[PDB]
Formats: sequence, structure tokens, C-alpha cells
Amino acid sequence: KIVNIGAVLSTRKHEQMFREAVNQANKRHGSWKIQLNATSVTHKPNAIQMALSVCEDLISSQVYAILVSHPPTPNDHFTPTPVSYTAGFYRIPVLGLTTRMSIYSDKSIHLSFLRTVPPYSHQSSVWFEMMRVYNWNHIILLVSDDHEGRAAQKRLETLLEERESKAEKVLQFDPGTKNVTALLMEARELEARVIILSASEDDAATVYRAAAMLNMTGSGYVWLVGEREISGNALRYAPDGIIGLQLINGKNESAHISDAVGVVAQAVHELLEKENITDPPRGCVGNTNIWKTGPLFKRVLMSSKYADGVTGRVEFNEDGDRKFANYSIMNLQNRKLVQVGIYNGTHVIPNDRKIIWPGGETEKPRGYQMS
Amino acid sequence: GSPRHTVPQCCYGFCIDLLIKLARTMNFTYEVHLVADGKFGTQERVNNSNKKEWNGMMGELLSGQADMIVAPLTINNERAQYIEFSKPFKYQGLTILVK
Amino acid sequence: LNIAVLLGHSHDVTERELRNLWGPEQATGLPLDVNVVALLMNRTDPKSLITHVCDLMSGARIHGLVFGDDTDQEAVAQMLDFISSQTFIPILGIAGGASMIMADKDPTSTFFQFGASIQQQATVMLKIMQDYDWHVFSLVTTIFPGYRDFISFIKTTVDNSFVGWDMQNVITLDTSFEDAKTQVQLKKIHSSVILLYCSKDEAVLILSEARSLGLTGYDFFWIVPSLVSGNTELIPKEFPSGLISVSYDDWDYSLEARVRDGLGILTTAASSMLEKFSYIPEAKASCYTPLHTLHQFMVNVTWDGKDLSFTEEGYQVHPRLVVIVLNKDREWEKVGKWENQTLSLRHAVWPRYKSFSDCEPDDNHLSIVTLEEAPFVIVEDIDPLTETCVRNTVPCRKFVKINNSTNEGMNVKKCCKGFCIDILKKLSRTVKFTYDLYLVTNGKHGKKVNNVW
Amino acid sequence: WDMQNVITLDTSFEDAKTQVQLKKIHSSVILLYCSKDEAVLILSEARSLG
Amino acid sequence: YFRRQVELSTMYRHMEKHNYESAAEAIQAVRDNKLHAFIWDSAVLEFEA
Ligand SMILES: *[C@@H]1O[C@H](CO)[C@@H](O[C@@H]2O[C@H](CO)[C@@H](O)[C@H](O)[C@H]2NC(C)=O)[C@H](O)[C@H]1NC(C)=O
Ligand SMILES: *[C@@H]1O[C@H](CO)[C@@H](O)[C@H](O)[C@H]1NC(C)=O
Ligand SMILES: *[C@@H]1O[C@H](CO)[C@@H](O)[C@H](O)[C@H]1NC(C)=O
Ligand SMILES: *[C@@H]1O[C@H](CO)[C@@H](O)[C@H](O)[C@H]1NC(C)=O
Ligand SMILES: *[C@@H]1O[C@H](CO)[C@@H](O)[C@H](O)[C@H]1NC(C)=O
Ligand SMILES: *[C@@H]1O[C@H](CO)[C@@H](O)[C@H](O)[C@H]1NC(C)=O
Ligand SMILES: *[C@@H]1O[C@H](CO)[C@@H](O)[C@H](O)[C@H]1NC(C)=O
Ligand SMILES: *[C@@H]1O[C@H](CO)[C@@H](O)[C@H](O)[C@H]1NC(C)=O
Ligand SMILES: *[C@@H]1O[C@H](CO)[C@@H](O)[C@H](O)[C@H]1NC(C)=O
Ligand SMILES: *[C@@H]1O[C@H](CO)[C@@H](O)[C@H](O)[C@H]1NC(C)=O
Ligand SMILES: *[C@@H]1O[C@H](CO)[C@@H](O)[C@H](O)[C@H]1NC(C)=O
Ligand SMILES: *[C@@H]1O[C@H](CO)[C@@H](O)[C@H](O)[C@H]1NC(C)=O
Ligand SMILES: *[C@@H]1O[C@H](CO)[C@@H](O)[C@H](O)[C@H]1NC(C)=O
Ligand SMILES: *[C@@H]1O[C@H](CO)[C@@H](O)[C@H](O)[C@H]1NC(C)=O
Ligand SMILES: *[C@@H]1O[C@H](CO)[C@@H](O)[C@H](O)[C@H]1NC(C)=O
Repeated sequence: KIVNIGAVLSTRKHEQMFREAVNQANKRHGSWKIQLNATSVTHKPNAIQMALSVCEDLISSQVYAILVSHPPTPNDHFTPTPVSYTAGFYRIPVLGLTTRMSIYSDKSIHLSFLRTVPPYSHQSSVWFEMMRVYNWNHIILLVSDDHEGRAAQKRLETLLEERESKAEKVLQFDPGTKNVTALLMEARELEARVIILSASEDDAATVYRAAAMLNMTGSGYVWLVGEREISGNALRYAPDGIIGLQLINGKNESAHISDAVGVVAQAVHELLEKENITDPPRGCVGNTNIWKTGPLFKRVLMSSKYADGVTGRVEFNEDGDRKFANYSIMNLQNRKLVQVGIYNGTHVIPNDRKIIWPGGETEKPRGYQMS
Repeated sequence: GSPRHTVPQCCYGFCIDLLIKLARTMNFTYEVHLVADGKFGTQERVNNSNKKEWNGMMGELLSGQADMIVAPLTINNERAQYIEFSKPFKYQGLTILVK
Repeated sequence: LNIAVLLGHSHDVTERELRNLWGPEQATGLPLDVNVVALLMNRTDPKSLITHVCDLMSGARIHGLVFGDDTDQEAVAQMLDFISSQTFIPILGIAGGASMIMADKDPTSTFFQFGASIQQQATVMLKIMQDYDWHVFSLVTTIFPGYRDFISFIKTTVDNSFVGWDMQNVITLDTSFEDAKTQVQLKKIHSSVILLYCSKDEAVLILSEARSLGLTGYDFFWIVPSLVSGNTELIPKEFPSGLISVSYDDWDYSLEARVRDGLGILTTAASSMLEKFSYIPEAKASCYTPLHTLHQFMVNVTWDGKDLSFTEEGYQVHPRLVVIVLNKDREWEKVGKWENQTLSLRHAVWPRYKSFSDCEPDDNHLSIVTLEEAPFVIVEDIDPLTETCVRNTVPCRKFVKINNSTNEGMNVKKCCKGFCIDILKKLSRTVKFTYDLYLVTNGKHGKKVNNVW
Repeated sequence: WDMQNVITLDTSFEDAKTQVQLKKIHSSVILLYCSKDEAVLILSEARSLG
Repeated sequence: YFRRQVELSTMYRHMEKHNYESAAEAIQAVRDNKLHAFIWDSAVLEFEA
């Protein structure tokens, strides 16, 4: 008659909204006598002591689903890794809520992890669509971050399988280096001029300074980046007219937490239809036996489709990701980010704004200077 | 024999005149270099990683160092799987040279 | 330095022989300080994996950690990789679930395993398929993760080999259940050799479908990776007697013989790092960021003559794989052993195991003997640049004796050509039979030598 | 007439040996002879066999 | 072209002991009878003959 739900959450003031959403979870779901029990833990500057505080609390508390979200960490790693590792030791679904690192897509590494925010690799899912819109058939892919950029390049090559075309030239290098103009000078001789970049901020400022000192930001040099390259000091050093993306309800954390609580609530009320309700035992004290219906409960969590909440139409794919997200296309109109189009699940819908390109006129630059 | 000896040189003959005819008809300039060995190009495994390689003119082509090979290029099935050809301009076979 | 070897196993092997594994070992001491601490444990919870690790790091700043296991839990290697990333301590995995392969490491992680990647095992399986000229095959993979990288590695391996791999398109499955369109995709298989990538729970359903769709025939082969064939005890009855898998869990190379090499790897790396940097002890103070590490240093190592080098991704250069089969006694035979870099096999005479289940009777395999003659049966070595009998030649075997003091010899696989070879190929086209060809080692054509032909 | 083997069908429900006999077929034209109650199951199996 | 054809591989196993790098050195080798035959493209041979 009780269901334990763990919370590994950033601030104390969002814990009140978390408990309110827990209270509203049993509100309209009938007179059934199930209970929802809450436990909230916060930031620690040391990473081992995070999992040390999480394990003997939540495993002995016998939680079924753990909601983990920590944006305001001054450490640039942004890793909720040890909580997910500890709960995946006994196959307990950690639902990531704010981090977007593409290392969590591999379920061979994170054995029982799910997430409700899309990672950066699915930004490539927009970019090929951009190639469908403005007649772009020859792109130049540049990847700085070798950690997740291999997966992004793999996703772009998967999206280029049906067209059976490739990029003109793909380039990768060390995250953190400075002398990066030798890549761009060999990228200067390329006939196409549509340039797509995937990087982090410490490399984004370097490649922006390199493109500024080589004067490779003028006419024809069409840029296309993601969310990492438009934040920090990279937005300050950004070349004018750059086209990036913005997450709708990506940084509004509390509404996404409430939507995740509604997701977990409908998943629990769907799982209570089935019998064989096993419990993950007190594995911290001696119990090496893992929970038996881990993949069963996870496969219940996979195909869950929704229509209510701030997210609303939230659905999980074969990788357990945010199906059909909404990205606002942002343009750098005189160092000011202006929304110049939206994107729902299947197609780019322009608004009535002016798309100021990084070169000259508002007409699209067909940047194919055939030699 | 020669580790590094590259001087400006005078190239002429048949295919050079063909290239001059193409640059006369189609509006483009050019910059002729030569290949860094004496091989046309074959399909040879490198030492490790279980990977094939093309050397020679296809080697400098597929590395991006060239864009158009104007040479006595023998048309076969193996090269046409990886690069596109045009229609031929001179037809030959194979024979023996004796004394 | 201080090095701890902790072993978590229910199969109770004692700890004092590890102390015996230190006295005569490292007799020529190149470091100025070698110290070992052996510990045993019967619990494998992460609470111990935090607490005892912090105790050993507070225990005189232990720089070397060696962990072994006997269970099937791969999340232990996921925990220890994070612990090695946080504590700056090189940690080695030995066996059990701790040696199970994880995909992507961290640059701040110094964790290493004794095991082979899915790409190296795919290379071994394709070498097996090349050595038997099994060029026509298919690929049946489920949605168990790592499958996209596996299919991509196969498709990159096909386009870079002198074999000419006939690749039927990759049949993938939606769920583990017997769906309609998945059954339609499985019925499209008309080839023989199938690379089956799945998990141990999925294999029972897939091979039950295979028996339900006739895919367990006497000509149909089945080659699977290591993760689906785990414990040697738990082998379900839904496996065909004739399944070939590859796994490095050798019964000869025990745990002590592997940790005897791992401690030598650690001491060799520390002693060679002492030749370049002075302050080898660099540890973390307490649980509650140096530069000179052994992560970027032990690219090659040669302990006891054996090559035990590592890769940039964090694997073994020379992993000791074993090619096992599933014989008619429902057991796993140590059939193939891995060579220097190449692969050797014991059964060059490939056994039938013609009935996978109890009742599969057929009569279409033929044993054919012949003899070397100059216009008819020209027998030559295989082409060493390609390792392939080219398509006018056919595979054959010859029992070439190594020495004549004993009767030992090797069934060397060679290439036949000439006139009768084309006759046998056209007969196999017309009559449509499966034939096995081998040279005779008794002698010439024939003579009744004292009522013995 | 280039003729393939005489594929017979004992039962369409056994789904093991008769399916192998159908897998032997790769020719274009097939003459079929059975009853009306069996042809639905035979062509339903041959549809999923391509 | 002689590697693909399965009935011309034997000459291949001869020519792997004798193949050269440039045409003119082979012309000079067969010119002073250091070689004895030379299989080549017909246009270059009909020019140099
Ligand atoms: C996204 O918004 C559009 C706005 O109309 C929806 O409509 C579809 O738009 C696509 C654009 O390629 C058309 O191909 C479809 O025919 C449109 N459908 C209809 C019936 O109008 C679209 O449904 C919205 N949602 C999705 C699926 O992303
Ligand atoms: C359930 O909720 C309370 C709220 O403070 C929490 O402290 C505790 O973990 C749980 N207590 C029970 C009744 O188990
Ligand atoms: C990068 O390297 C080139 C090498 O010539 C040098 O000219 C250039 O100044 C370097 N740029 C930076 C930013 O280091
Ligand atoms: C700026 O652009 C002009 C365009 O001609 C170029 O000449 C110049 O070299 C660029 N500046 C630098 C320092 O690269
Ligand atoms: C986040 O969404 C909730 C629900 O609509 C709303 O109450 C809150 O103001 C939003 N926060 C912002 C300003 O992003
Ligand atoms: C629970 O699991 C057992 C396993 O044998 C199964 O027999 C039983 O039907 C299951 N009960 C239900 C209805 O979930
Ligand atoms: C994305 O937009 C569509 C259309 O308004 C909506 O149905 C869906 O719920 C939105 N998803 C998010 C991010 O809330
Ligand atoms: C060109 O050829 C020879 C041999 O490779 C080399 O030593 C030298 O640099 C050059 N000599 C001539 C003949 O120009
Ligand atoms: C040919 O090329 C030149 C230089 O790019 C260009 O200015 C001119 O318009 C072209 N003229 C012809 C004859 O096509
Ligand atoms: C392998 O590398 C060595 C050293 O460069 C070279 O001598 C040898 O020819 C290479 N083998 C090939 C061509 O794979
Ligand atoms: C290992 O098992 C023994 C015997 O049951 C027990 O005394 C001990 O508590 C277990 N391990 C430890 C050190 O806790
Ligand atoms: C091992 O690596 C070193 C470089 O650190 C190399 O010089 C040496 O040749 C290698 N070992 C041997 C003996 O081959
Ligand atoms: C085979 O082992 C030898 C040492 O006996 C060494 O050359 C190399 O590691 C291996 N590779 C070769 C040459 O096959
Ligand atoms: C066979 O016997 C001969 C006797 O001289 C010996 O030289 C040879 O090594 C033996 N082994 C083989 C090749 O069978
Ligand atoms: C056995 O055979 C091998 C290879 O022919 C040879 O090297 C060796 O000397 C032989 N030994 C004897 C004593 O026959």
C-alpha cells in the first residue's frame, strides 16, 4: 500500500513543488490505497559522498524510481553519474531531468537509466531537416568534443544513409587545444560553404576566435550550432547572424519535474494492473541479489504515451528519449537572440520574421562555390 | 633514391592538350601537379586495422588533394565502383613488346 | 608501492597462496618498494566497494587495486570505473562480472579490464568464417544495446577485406516476442551461417523460433558472441548441439596465474615510470589532481615474455580467446585457441553434429578421397596475401606429418585445381550435394598389399 | 521443361519440414494442387516466405 | 586485371618476381635483352615501336 520514490534534487524550494506534485499524483487516480513516499537529497561538492549519501538512504528505503536533476553545479562536468550507477547496480530506473550528456544514451553503460530531456545528438535530427528545407546537399561537419561528437557524427551519418550522400569533409581534434586554425585553413579550400559545428564552450570561444582572425565569418560562411555553443562566453564571441537552437521548457526545471512526476504516477498506476509486484531489497546490507523485474518495469516505462502536462505529448523512443521535442530556432540579430522559426515533431515551421544570414542579404546563400 | 626533390617542370603532350581543350571549352583554370610515386593505384591492405587502401592517383584523389585525373587511365570494374568515369577518348588493348 | 588485491568470490579459494605469489615473484626488484595486501570478501555490494576502498586508500595510501569476481554482474565494472576516475588509482579487473566489457571510459579514469571488445570478438568470428569459406551469411540482431555499433563494425569490416562477404540484409527484431513482421523477416532467411547477437534471455525465444521456422537445419550454422553464452552450468535445452561461440574464460588460465601477471604489469609500469619521473607515490588524501599517471604510460608491457599490451580505448592488444562449440553431450569443448595474432584451430576436419536436436536424419554429406596428379588434382598452398582459395580452386585438407619419430601431423588446408576439380564442381552444381574433399596419406592409387588395399 | 523437385506437403501445421521444402523453391512459376481448406493456409505461409 | 582472372593467376605468380616501376626502365631492360617479353598497353607500345 506504499510506493517509495526517491528524489535527488538541487534546491530546497523546488522540493515543495515536488511534494505538491506527489500529493496531486494520488489526487485524481481513484480511491485506491497506494501511498507515495518522498525523500530529497541535495548537492555535495564531493562526488563519492554523493553516492554514499544516496545509497544507504534510498536502497534501504526501497525506492522504485529516482528523479535526479542538478543544474547549478559550478563543476563543468555536470555528471549525475554515481546515483544512476548505484541504482543501476540493482536495476532501479533513474530518470534524469536536467543534464543532457550523450553518454547516457548507451544502455550498455547506464543499465537502467531513462531521461525526459533530449541530448544534443538529436539536434542533428533537426539539422538534416534543415538540409531538406534550404536545398543544402553538401555540408561541412566540424566536431570539437570527441566524447559525444562521435555519437553525433554517427547520428548524422545515420540520417545521411537514406539520401546516400555524405559531408564534403569531417574533422575532429582535441577538446581543449588552441592552435586550431590549421583545420580551418584546410576547410577553406572546400567548395561548399555550409558549415555545421558541434563543440563545448571552452572550444567554442577558441574556434570563434579562429574564424574571426581568419575572416571566415563573412559572406557564404553559414554557421549552424547547438545549445552549448550559444552559452557562456561563446555567445559573447559569437559571429553575427549565427543559427542555433533553444530548448522549449528545457531550463524551466520545476514544470518538467511536475510532468515527470505525472509520468511516474501514470506508469505506477499502469504497472499495478500486473501481478508479481517484487521489491528491490535492502541491497546495501549484504543483499547482492538484484531486483528480478527490472527490465519488465523498464519496458513498462518505455512505451508509456502521455497527453497531459506542461510537456504534454511526451513519449519515449527505443532509447528512452524525448520523442518529438520543440526547438526554437534562434538567430543572432545584432548580438541579440531572436526567434526566427519553430520546429515541432516532423518539420520546420517558419514564423514571419527575417532570417538575417551571417553573410549579406536575407535570401538564402547557396554556398556552393564550385571551383 | 629521392627523398624530396620537387622543382617546377614543363609538362606537355597529348593529355595536356586535352586538358587545354577542356579549359578552352569549359570556363575554368587549373594547377597541374603530379603524383608522389610511380604508381597508377591499386587495392592494397595496410599493415593493421584490416583496412584497404588506394595509392597513387586514386590515393591523391580520395585524400582530397586532387579533383580530376587526366592520365592514361585504364577503365576496369574496381576503379569504377569508387570513382565515376567519363566516356573514353582513346581505345586500346594489351599486347607484347619484343625485339 | 602499496598494492591491494581484493577478491570477491563465493567459491572459497584462500588468500595465503597470494602471499605465496609474492616471495619468489619479482626476484629482480626494479622498484625500491614493493608491498602487497591480499583481501577476500563474500559480499559484492557497492557499500563495501566504497567503504573498503576508502579504508585501503587510508591504509598507507595503496596505489594499486586488483579486483576479481565470480558472479555475472557487469555493474561492478561500472562502479569501479567511476571509483578509479574519482580516486586517481589504477584499478584492474580479473574475472566474473567484473571483467565484463563496458563501452566508453573517461580520460580521468584509470580503470582497466582483462577482456576483449565486441569488435575484437567480431574480428575473431569473421576470421572463423573466413577459414571455412562461409561467405554467404546473414545477421540477426535484437535491440539489446551495442547492436548498432556491432552492425556498423560488421559493415565496415566487409568493405575492407579480400573475402567478398555475401551479406544478406540485416534482419532486426522489434521485441523479444514472436511478432508478425519479425517472423516475416526471419522467414526470409535462405542462407546457412547466421551471426546471432542477442542476450541469454533472448536466445531461448530466438532459437525456439528457429526450430519453429526450420532454421536449425544440418547445413544451417550459428555463431554467437560471448555475452549470450555465460555460465557453463546453466545451458538451456533450447540450444542446438552445434552452436559455436567464442569466450576467453579458459579453464587452464586460473585466477592466480592472471593476477600474477597483473601485479607484474603494475610493478613494471611503476618501475618504468620511476625511470622518467621520481615521485611515483601520488595518492588522494581522504574520501571525505596530479599529472604523472600510469594511464598514458603502459601502452606496451612484456611480463614473463608474454605480451600484455593495452590500447588507447582501454582493451587488451592480445586477449586469450577460446573458440568453443556445443557438442552432442551438451557441453562446451575447448576447440580453437588463439595464436600470436592469427588464429589456429584443432578440428580442421570439421565435425558434422548433423542432428542439432534429437532427430534430424539426412544423407547429403559425402566423404571424397583423391590423389595428387599433374593434370587432374593440382594441390597448392593457400594464397598468403588473401588467405583464400580463389574460385577455380577448392578447399581441401592434407594430413601432413610434422615428424616421423611420432605419428603426429596437421590437417593443413590447401587449394585444389586441375581437371577433376571442375568435374566435381559441376557435379555439385547438377546433383546438388555437399561434399568434403581430402587427399590420401596412405600412398598411391591402389594395390592389394597382402589382402590390404 | 526445366522441372524442380516434387514438393509434397504432409501437414501445413507442422511448420518445420514443409517450410524447408518451400525454402527449396526459387523458381518462378508454381503449379499448386490441394484442397480449398488448405490453400488459404498454404498461401498464407507462402506470403510470409515471400 | 591478371589478379581477378582465375585462369591467369599462374603468370601472376611469375610476375610477382619481376614487376617494375616505370615503363622506360622496362623498355631499356628488354632493349638490352635483360628481360625477354613485356606485356603492356597497346598504345604506348605502338608509339615506342
Ligand atoms: C507540426 O505542425 C504542422 C502544422 O501544420 C502539422 O501539420 C503537418 O505538417 C506537415 C509538414 O511537412 C505536413 O506534411 C502534414 O501533412 C501536416 N498535417 C496536416 C494533416 O496538416 C503537424 O501535424 C505537426 N505535428 C507534427 C507531427 O510534428
Ligand atoms: C515518507 O515521508 C517522509 C516525509 O518527511 C519522509 O521523511 C520519509 O522518508 C518517509 N517516511 C516513512 C513513513 O517511511
Ligand atoms: C596555429 O598554427 C599556425 C601554424 O603556422 C600559426 O601560424 C597560427 O598563428 C596558430 N594560431 C594559434 C591561435 O595558435
Ligand atoms: C580578412 O579578410 C581579408 C579578405 O581579403 C583577408 O585579405 C585578410 O587576410 C583577413 N584577415 C586576416 C588577418 O586573416
Ligand atoms: C515554468 O512553467 C510553469 C508552469 O507553466 C510556470 O508556472 C512557471 O512560471 C514557468 N517558469 C518560467 C518563467 O520559465
Ligand atoms: C508470476 O510469475 C510466475 C512465474 O512462473 C507466473 O507463473 C505467474 O503466472 C505470474 N503471476 C502473474 C499473474 O503475474
Ligand atoms: C511541443 O509542441 C506541441 C504543439 O504545441 C505540443 O503538443 C507538445 O506538448 C510540445 N512539447 C513540449 C516541449 O511541451
Ligand atoms: C634525381 O634522381 C636521383 C635518384 O633519385 C637523386 O639522387 C637526385 O636528387 C636527382 N638527380 C638528378 C639526376 O637530377
Ligand atoms: C569565364 O570566367 C571568367 C572568370 O571567372 C568570368 O568572369 C566570365 O564571366 C566567364 N566568361 C565566359 C566566356 O563564360
Ligand atoms: C608496414 O610498415 C613498414 C614500415 O613503414 C613497411 O616497411 C611495410 O612495407 C608496411 N607493410 C604494408 C605495406 O602493409
Ligand atoms: C563471510 O561469511 C562468513 C561465514 O558465513 C561470515 O562470518 C562473514 O560475516 C562473511 N563476510 C564478512 C567479512 O562479513
Ligand atoms: C615499448 O614502448 C617503447 C616506447 O615507450 C618503445 O621504445 C619500445 O620499443 C617498446 N618495447 C619494445 C622492447 O619493443
Ligand atoms: C609474433 O610474436 C613475435 C615474437 O615471438 C613478435 O614479432 C610479434 O609480437 C608477433 N607478430 C608476428 C611477427 O607475427
Ligand atoms: C620424416 O622422416 C624423415 C627422415 O629423414 C625426416 O627427415 C622428416 O623430418 C620426417 N618428418 C616429416 C616431414 O614427415
Ligand atoms: C621435425 O620437423 C620439423 C619441421 O620439418 C624440423 O624442424 C625438426 O628438425 C624435425 N625434428 C626431427 C628430429 O625430426
